[PDB]
Amino acid sequence: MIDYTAAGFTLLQGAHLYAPEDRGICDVLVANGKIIAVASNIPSDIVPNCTVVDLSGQILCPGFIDQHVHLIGGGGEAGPTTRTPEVALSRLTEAGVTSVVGLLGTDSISRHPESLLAKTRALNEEGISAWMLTGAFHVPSRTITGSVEKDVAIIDRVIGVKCAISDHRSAAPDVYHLANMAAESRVGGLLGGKPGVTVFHMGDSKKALQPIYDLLENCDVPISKLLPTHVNRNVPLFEQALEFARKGGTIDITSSIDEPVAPAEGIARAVQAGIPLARVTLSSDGNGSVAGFETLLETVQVLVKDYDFSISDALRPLTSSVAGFLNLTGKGEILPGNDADLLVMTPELRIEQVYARGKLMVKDGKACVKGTFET
Amino acid sequence: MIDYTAAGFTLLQGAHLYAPEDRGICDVLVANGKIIAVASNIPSDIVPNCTVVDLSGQILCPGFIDQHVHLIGGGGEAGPTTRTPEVALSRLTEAGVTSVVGLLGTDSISRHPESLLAKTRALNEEGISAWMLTGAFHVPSRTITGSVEKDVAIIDRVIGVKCAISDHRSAAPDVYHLANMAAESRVGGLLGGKPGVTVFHMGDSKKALQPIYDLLENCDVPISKLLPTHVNRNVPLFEQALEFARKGGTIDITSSIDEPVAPAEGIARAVQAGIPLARVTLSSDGNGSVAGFETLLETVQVLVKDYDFSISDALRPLTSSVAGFLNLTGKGEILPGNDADLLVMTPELRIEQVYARGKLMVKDGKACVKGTFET
Amino acid sequence: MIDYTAAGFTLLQGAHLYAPEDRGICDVLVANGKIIAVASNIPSDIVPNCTVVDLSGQILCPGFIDQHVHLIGGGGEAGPTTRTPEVALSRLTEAGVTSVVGLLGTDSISRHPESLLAKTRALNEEGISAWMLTGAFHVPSRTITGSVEKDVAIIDRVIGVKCAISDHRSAAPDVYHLANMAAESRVGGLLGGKPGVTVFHMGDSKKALQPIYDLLENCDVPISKLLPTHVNRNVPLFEQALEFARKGGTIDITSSIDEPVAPAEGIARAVQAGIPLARVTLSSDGNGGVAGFETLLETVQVLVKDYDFSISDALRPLTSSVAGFLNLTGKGEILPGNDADLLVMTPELRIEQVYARGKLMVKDGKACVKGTFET
Amino acid sequence: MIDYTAAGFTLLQGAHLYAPEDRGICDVLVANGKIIAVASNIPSDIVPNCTVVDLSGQILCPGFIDQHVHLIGGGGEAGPTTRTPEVALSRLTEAGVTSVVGLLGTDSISRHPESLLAKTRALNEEGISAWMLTGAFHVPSRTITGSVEKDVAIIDRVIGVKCAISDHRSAAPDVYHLANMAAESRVGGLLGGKPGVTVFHMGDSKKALQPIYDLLENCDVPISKLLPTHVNRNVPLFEQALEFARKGGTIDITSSIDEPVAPAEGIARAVQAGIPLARVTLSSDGNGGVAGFETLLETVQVLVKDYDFSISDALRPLTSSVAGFLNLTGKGEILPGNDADLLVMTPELRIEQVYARGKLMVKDGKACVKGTFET
Ligand SMILES: [Zn+2]
Ligand SMILES: [Zn+2]
Ligand SMILES: [Zn+2]
Ligand SMILES: [Zn+2]
Ligand SMILES: [Zn+2]
Ligand SMILES: [Zn+2]
Ligand SMILES: [Zn+2]
Ligand SMILES: [Zn+2]
Repeated sequence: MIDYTAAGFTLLQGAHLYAPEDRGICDVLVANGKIIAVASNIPSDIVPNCTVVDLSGQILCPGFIDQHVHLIGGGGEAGPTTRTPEVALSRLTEAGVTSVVGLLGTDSISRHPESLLAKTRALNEEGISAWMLTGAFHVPSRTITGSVEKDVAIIDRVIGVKCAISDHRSAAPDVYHLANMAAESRVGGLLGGKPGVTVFHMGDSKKALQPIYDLLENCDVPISKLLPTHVNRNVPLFEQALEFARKGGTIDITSSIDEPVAPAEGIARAVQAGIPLARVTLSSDGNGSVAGFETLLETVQVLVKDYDFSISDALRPLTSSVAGFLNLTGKGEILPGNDADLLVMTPELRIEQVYARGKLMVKDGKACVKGTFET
Repeated sequence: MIDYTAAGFTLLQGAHLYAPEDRGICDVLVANGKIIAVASNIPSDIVPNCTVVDLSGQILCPGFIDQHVHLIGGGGEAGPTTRTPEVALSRLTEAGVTSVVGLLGTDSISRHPESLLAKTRALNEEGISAWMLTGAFHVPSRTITGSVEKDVAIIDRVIGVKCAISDHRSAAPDVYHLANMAAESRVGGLLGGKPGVTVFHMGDSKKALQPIYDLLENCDVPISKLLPTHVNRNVPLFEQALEFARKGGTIDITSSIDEPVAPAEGIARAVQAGIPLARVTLSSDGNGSVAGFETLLETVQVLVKDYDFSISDALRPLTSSVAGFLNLTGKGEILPGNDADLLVMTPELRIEQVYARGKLMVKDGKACVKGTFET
Repeated sequence: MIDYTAAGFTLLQGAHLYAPEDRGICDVLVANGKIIAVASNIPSDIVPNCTVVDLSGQILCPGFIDQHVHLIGGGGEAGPTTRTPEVALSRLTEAGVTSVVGLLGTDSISRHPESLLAKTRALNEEGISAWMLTGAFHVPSRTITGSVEKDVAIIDRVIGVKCAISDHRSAAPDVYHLANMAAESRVGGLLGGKPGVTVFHMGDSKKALQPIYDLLENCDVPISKLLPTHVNRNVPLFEQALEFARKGGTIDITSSIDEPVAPAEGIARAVQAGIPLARVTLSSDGNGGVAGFETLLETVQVLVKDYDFSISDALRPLTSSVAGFLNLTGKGEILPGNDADLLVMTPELRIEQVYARGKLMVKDGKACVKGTFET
Repeated sequence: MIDYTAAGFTLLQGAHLYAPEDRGICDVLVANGKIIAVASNIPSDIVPNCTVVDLSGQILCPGFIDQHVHLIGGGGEAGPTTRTPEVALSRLTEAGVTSVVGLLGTDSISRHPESLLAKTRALNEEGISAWMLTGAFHVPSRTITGSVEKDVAIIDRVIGVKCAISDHRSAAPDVYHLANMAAESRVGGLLGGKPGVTVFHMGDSKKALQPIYDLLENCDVPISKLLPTHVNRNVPLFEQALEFARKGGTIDITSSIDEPVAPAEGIARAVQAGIPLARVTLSSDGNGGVAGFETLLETVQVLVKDYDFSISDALRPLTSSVAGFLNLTGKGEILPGNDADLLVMTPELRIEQVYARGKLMVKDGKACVKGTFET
């Protein structure tokens, strides 16, 4: 007997596959954490030492990508007792999240990019995929290397920068500071091979998107690198958000904000407004002040259920659109060559199994792989 | 005999209590520096080892809170010989001051936040309550830790920042510098549990409050965190001040400025203008260039005497309004659970006794507790 | 009815009291989180609105002081997945800990004193008493203000500095670097009113205590300011620690180290060697596998049960000796005027209730007060 | 037809395999750049879309690991015209190198770690495996983040630090400076999951290894973290290196130094001296006249051909010993789960093909994959 177990051959058979594109009943073959074949009727003996998983009657789709999570904890706005705890592995996986982007909020005094970076690396080791944004609400940005441009270019896991505008907790940044920061992230992304995006936490100020428009007139960063998040937090903002997307921008809807514009509602409206799903993303703001991750899946459910979306479409904002926006190669789509990050769900869209890089992380809706110190 | 002296039981009996609210003839019971009961006819034997103080015929009210004092000394505008000496404990207590906020002025070359911080701590130890503002006239601010946001968040006694505008002694700050500073103080306050205010020394420039209005358009700091002081220094300024308060702001009147708008006059006008007393505070600018603290009590006297104010109202600007403005928990009001900071006065409003945190500091109008090196 | 509930009057009746000193059956009267009277037969009606607790049959002693806890998490020695999580309130209280000293270890790259400071403050707000050490294994120290002297002098919660020597995880400090750091801690503590100690993490190097001796020859910091910890980790080091104690130093034994010198054994041997318990402390290294706090109570039990120590003596290293070494005023002993940090145990030394600053935190061995984010 | 080409299945058939361990005629099955099976007679049809390679008559061994290459160029010692050019991909692969460690030398003024880091990353993207050392001859080290500890801990590709001693091109470091740097590297590696080594360029000073011995007496960094290189440069130094190895250290012989101790001779003598091959490595100093990489293969050949070493043994210093010293997971040995970095040679030890991460890089002794700018 020759041992071929090192390959981790796994054949996922019989599910209705949503790539996110609907592919009907189709098989998925994996090896070494990667999707090596996607086709109907793959032979169960095509490769030696194969784990065969019968998924007939179930749905198979890409794992979710949540680009807005306070991995190391957040909060602190009402004093020290309000600092939230770091996020546990199992909380992400049970919610269907296989790829995450960590960031900081208001507090960048007791919270540091170096800590965020360590946590990011820990999660990668524990089995999922993670990246981070440098900076925090504060502008000028507090970085690891002392320069936004340098953090993005040199720190492997950093893909862009975070900031806050139009919010009572911002640093009152002027146009020049915002432009220069955005431009540094853009340039750093080019040199490091990162999307080099600038993510804007939006608050309730009546100035709404104004600062972004101002920025665009004061620099040459492409519109496609600027991401306003929390856009559903207030009406005028949301509306302004729709115009910004119409101009070529991408907008991030927050799943944890249920009023005045609910997440599913926002997504539907955007589509009805003529914005392609490719320019609409959804994120949780998980572990902030603790917001959980269940609203992600719930949004999907609502879209299909109450908004006439097909399952395919409903998945885009959490899969292909994000991956596309952040240029996350090998993520968000079920194609040969991509990472084996997959969800197994019931036809009613309840999570049964989660695989990350080909490893079974959750079974029967329960994490079977946990963080190092998870209790 | 069981010894219960550790509790410092003290029963203040028979005075006419102004909480500041008029409560008629009512008793106050104290233990461990705190007000534990407020009611008419408390039994003199309700607790063992009780010091009973008969205050019949007298008035009992909250200790004053002076939020503008140059604790370590100030001056220096006419050269080195004009640097004033540090403030002595007894000078505060004899004037009815039990809580103070220290700050710097023009000079932040020979004067340092670190020194101010030490003095602040010394006074706390000597028996009263004290806090400070970081910064000074100079903008950008000279701080302890190098960041306004960090000083406010991390240094326990620091509650906000000071600055100078519209004055021939300012640092010619631009809007951006002012906004960013204000925003840092605001954010630092949230993280440290401090009011996170910005205090503006106002000078005689015709620009008057303009810079503040400008700031508000350039940032999202709430109006309620911005405090213009010395507003009675000139007419147009005072008038502008009234409008600012009408918009939701709080204004600080300086007791030591007698012309062209006297302190009592300013307070009366503000009320007549429709501004609630809650948004009017009074401070001394004591020990600056040496201004004393007697004008505090005098203002109160004048308000009642010549302006038709009730005693209750007359006290607000030195007690409940300040405490409220700076979120000084346990101060400015006589309620169970609050600190036993109290004044004992004659019906004509002359100070007889002062208790700070339950300790008798002044008796028969004379300090009976003095600073460590007081002579 | 007059309300006197603000006082929080609590009478703990008829327990056998170990102060730690055996006081026999004795009562304890608490107000405002302070012990106000200790005596036999305190009249259940001596003060109004008094909560009376029948402790008959129980034991009463002071709350434990654990001076070596990784409050924000530690670890990291085997990569990022090894970073432990922050400490939760209930874990401390259930272990009988009412006062803690937080510190950093090996990792001072992903762990920062500012974070530690915030966590310290949260714990105080949550109900217990907490302080911290600046620095970490690294020498020269990583500090908050840029200076060890300045940190100790001006940051309220900071009481000294931490370092590592004779360990393969050290920074290879030379004597000057160590001496300067200890001297700074010392001076900063006089200025700030702190003990100004230097705590040395000891590793397994054969050099053992040598660097300490070297240090003493190169400076004038008193031996009573120098704390070697983890002394029970190896025999030869342990034996040198006894001589160190013999000369006037205090030694800290780690409860989480079982071999080669168990904690109880450690303490027993010190006593056999003629060392006064006043110079021996016991700490957990909690949250540093992943260290818990049960070993503290365990040690006390073992000493009484297998070693013939009296309860009083057994208690010293966790109470009076610690308070004594760190000059923690109001802690470690049950006396009028001290803080109401108490343990109620069964005659078999099992914890039933815990009071921290006069508040019931644990009842029937289970936390009834939890950290803000505890689930 | 189902497409399984994404797996990149490759079966290397019938070569005589040296793992380095002699495994006789044995097959190797590769998928996704990983070795998934090693066994005699693997069925040519065991997996679909399999490329089968007849290696009958050939030799198969692991790709070389060269841990001492001046990836961005070196030189500069005789003025600016002496700055050598950067290394080109094909030069490494044709020499049998599939994993490299880049470092700086004398010049750290016109040469920077940021440049080195970029080049390292380009090489990984181009097809091979590359890491680097921070620092350079200069002590204190010139680093990327300002700290040696921080560089090793947080920059993914950094595995330790370089320095120079006993050489007229040194910075005249004293022992403290060296000890601190080694300790930082050590600690940073635990945190970052890196070997955390210190590599010492040795020159011709009569002091030879002394500074290393001094160091060990002044710190607790393990001897297994200290790498003296260029040990064959002089006799007396060489002889001391043997004793060093004898004590548990590993020594690095330079392939480009022919006299007075030739590389093969060097390795032979170590063996004669009783040193296990595990503690002897061979590196090129390539790109540092201007050093090439042919000396690596040359050495192996000479050892077999003129010295009676077995092929397996001859291979160790370039493969398993290096991987072993640097903890390079997945490298240096042919085992299932390891990376598919392989050399196919003629029985006369002439390189025919090279696979790096399962990709054919060299065919018929000539590169078929070149650097982006190779012409
Ligand atoms: Zn946000
Ligand atoms: Zn957020
Ligand atoms: Zn002023
Ligand atoms: Zn002033
Ligand atoms: Zn330790
Ligand atoms: Zn520790
Ligand atoms: Zn060299
Ligand atoms: Zn070299």
